[PDB]
Amino acid sequence: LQGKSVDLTDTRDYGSLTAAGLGQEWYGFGQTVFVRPMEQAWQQVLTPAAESLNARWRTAVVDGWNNAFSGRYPFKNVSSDASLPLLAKYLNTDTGRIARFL
Amino acid sequence: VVPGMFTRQAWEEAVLPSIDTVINEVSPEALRQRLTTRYFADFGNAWLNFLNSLHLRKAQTLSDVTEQLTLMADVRQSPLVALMNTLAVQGCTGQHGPLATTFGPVLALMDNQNNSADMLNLQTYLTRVTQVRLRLQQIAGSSDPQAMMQLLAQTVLQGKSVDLTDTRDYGSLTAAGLGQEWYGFGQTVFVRPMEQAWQQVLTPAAESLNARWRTAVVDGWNNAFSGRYPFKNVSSDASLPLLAKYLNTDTGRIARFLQNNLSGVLHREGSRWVPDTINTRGLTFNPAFLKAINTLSEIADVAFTTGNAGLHFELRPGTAAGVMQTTLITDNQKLIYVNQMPVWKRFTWPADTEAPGASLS
Amino acid sequence: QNNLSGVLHREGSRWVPDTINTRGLTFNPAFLKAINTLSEIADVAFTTGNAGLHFELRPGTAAGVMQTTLITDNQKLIYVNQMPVWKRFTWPADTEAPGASLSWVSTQAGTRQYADLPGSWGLIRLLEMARRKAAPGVASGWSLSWQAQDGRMLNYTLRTEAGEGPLVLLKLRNFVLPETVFELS
Amino acid sequence: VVPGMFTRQAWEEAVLPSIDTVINEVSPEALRQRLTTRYFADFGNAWLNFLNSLHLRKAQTLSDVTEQLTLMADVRQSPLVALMNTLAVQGCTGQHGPLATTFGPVLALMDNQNNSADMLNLQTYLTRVTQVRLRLQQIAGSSDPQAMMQLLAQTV
Amino acid sequence: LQGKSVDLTDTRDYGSLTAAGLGQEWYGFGQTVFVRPMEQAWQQVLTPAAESLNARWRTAVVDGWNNAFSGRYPFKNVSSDASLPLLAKYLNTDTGRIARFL
Repeated sequence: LQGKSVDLTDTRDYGSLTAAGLGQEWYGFGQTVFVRPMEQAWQQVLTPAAESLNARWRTAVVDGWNNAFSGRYPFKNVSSDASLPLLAKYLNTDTGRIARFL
Repeated sequence: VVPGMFTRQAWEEAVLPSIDTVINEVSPEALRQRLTTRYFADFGNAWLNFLNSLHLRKAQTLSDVTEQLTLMADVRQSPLVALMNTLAVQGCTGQHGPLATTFGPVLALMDNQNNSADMLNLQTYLTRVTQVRLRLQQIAGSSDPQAMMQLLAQTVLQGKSVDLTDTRDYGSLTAAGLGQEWYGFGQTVFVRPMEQAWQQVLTPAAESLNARWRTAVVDGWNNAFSGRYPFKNVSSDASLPLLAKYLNTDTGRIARFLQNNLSGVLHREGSRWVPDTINTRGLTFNPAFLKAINTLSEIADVAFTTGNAGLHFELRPGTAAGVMQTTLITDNQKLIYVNQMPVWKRFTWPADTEAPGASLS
Repeated sequence: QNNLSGVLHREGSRWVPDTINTRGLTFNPAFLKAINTLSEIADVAFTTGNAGLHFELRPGTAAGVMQTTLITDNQKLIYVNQMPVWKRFTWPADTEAPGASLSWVSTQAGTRQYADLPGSWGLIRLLEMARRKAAPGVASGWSLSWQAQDGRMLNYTLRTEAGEGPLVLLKLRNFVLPETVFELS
Repeated sequence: VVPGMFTRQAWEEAVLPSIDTVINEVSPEALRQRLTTRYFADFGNAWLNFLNSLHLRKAQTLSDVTEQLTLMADVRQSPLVALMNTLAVQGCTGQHGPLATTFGPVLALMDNQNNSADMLNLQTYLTRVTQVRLRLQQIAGSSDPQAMMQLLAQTV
Repeated sequence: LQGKSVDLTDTRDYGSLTAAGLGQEWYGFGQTVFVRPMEQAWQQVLTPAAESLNARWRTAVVDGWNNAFSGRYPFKNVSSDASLPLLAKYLNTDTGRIARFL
């Protein structure tokens, strides 16, 4: 999603290089055997990896946030206070532990 | 053993010349067409009773369960296809044939002319079991501290699974869809070699999870909360903040143990901890343990709702026969009734005080 | 982040073993207990990049004590049994004589001070000599109670803002860095 | 062990006369195809269950490992060029050959004719494994090898 | 010396792993066919280390010990005193100048 040369994005850019070179007459055959069975892995490699960004967010931000601000004002209406110099380590825009996770 | 007389080679000899001897002894040429069906009813029925009477060799201790899965699922020098080769050619006697309904699903496997059957066949299954052999070869490799054995089994636990919803269920997706008359064979041809494979890579995790269940939750619970109110009736007290750090609804040391070790087999849907019907092998939970944490996660949504120990109830006094004044003091919240108009008084427990307790006169 | 770049992750606040690339490479399980403790003190006391935290004390009452004086780092708390308030302390302040001292004026005798522990770690010496327990009445509280001489108690009520407050530096008591990262056997 | 009865000297000698003893004893010259390909399909299937059976000598402590990679990639004194030599002589029995679809791939490695010039070739593996070994002789002596061994194992 | 060894546990002991496993009637031959050429090799690279370690043992520990602690109580019985903090900086259990030399 950011770089190149994995190579699951390169073989698709090799497979299409043959199939577009055939004739525009074998379109539908070149698209069938040269780019489909590589692109079929990409739709297959996504939905497990989309799950792995859930278990690296409830163990990297949420389980640090809940570990320090569970049951403090102004999250929960109680007596105690959330801690301000620890709050600024989370919600910054440059070095906060949320904005340095994304 | 199947007694012969229902083969292909016993069909080429000594039957089709033989039944025409009795034809000269109803039109006589229409004797075969009744005799063949009452032969082909009992052709496969001696084969059905043989193959539904087979078992697989009992294997244990991780040595031979690889040795099974490399004898099985090997190319031609191997069983289970040589048995399926013998079953292959006998499903074409006669001339697709007259024995279609008895050898239907079993010869629906090997053909590769099943062009729309969801493809459900034998050949993928033996490579579907050769990789459960192969990842078990690495455990048969080093296994040096007895860890890296459960590191493959930790995937069967907490949801690192991306493959194992295919390797367990393919043995059942064929046989439980075979024909239900091949039941008893389909169990011991497909799911019984696979089940003997998982139950030696799974069961030394479930006996190693219980050592990681006590030494992080229970032996801090029983070490500190034993023999205290209200787990008993003694004067000694369970310290309510340490009760809050165990059973809290999202940060306690139980809910931060299930969501770090049983995140694959155990979900918090709503306010209960339900197991998962898929992705359990069988894994048999302790039925008290699904009842224990269903009770603890019910306390935490009413008494421990903020995250710390605290709640607010109201109280309205009631009367009786022969009482004048009834006083109730709890944690320096006073309630005094002398049979006047009843008003609710909002209470709080626990209260910030230097003398916590109750008294009733 | 220079030598264990593959096998150790900075997840959240703790360090975890990376599950990939851990074939036959085991950490000493005291070492992961060590630098998860040394990165849990780091998120309570040393948050801003230097030593500083803010804990709130509320004074308490005791049988037959007229005045308790707690002084830390030239910040007073003189309590002569009035309606108790919260005095938001800080530690370690950059004052001229950092220390910690506790003096109680009895009913019977005059002012006998309980302890006078100077230095920048005066206050941690004082909370070490307490008899502390968890506080149910206030969260997140800790009802300290130093026992003075003459059988008199001095009660206080520590409420901190995050984690454990300056009780968390009493994880450092008899703390030793492990000499071995990877275990070999 | 492969049971004998299959090698190149067993094909030219004493099965080609021996097929001629049973055919005189159905048209025979058509069974001479219907018997040899039944033999050749069992010729390969006894070789594949020999070569797939072989494992590797369990070595340890970094000198037995680096002495294997001398002995594995050393022309004129090694297996895997002396093995693939005698594997090449039995991929050409018969006459390209009749079993050239079964010994086809393994004979395609040791070719080095490589008209594509980017094959896999089993050379450019023995000069690939021996540039791993030359890394492990810079390490194991000369000098201070525990320092260098991390600096390899860190960048993997 | 100090555990930079990854190879030398093989080159010294292979000469002995054969000969002392030969037959014990070839003893006297197995010593001088295998371990005696190897022992003449190590004893000419090991001896000028052990004769050069002793120059790095005195010029970091002993000649700061005998230079400063000689003729003092309780290494003698004189009125002059060994300065107890400098005794602590030598023989300390994990930071002293001996345990940070070994």
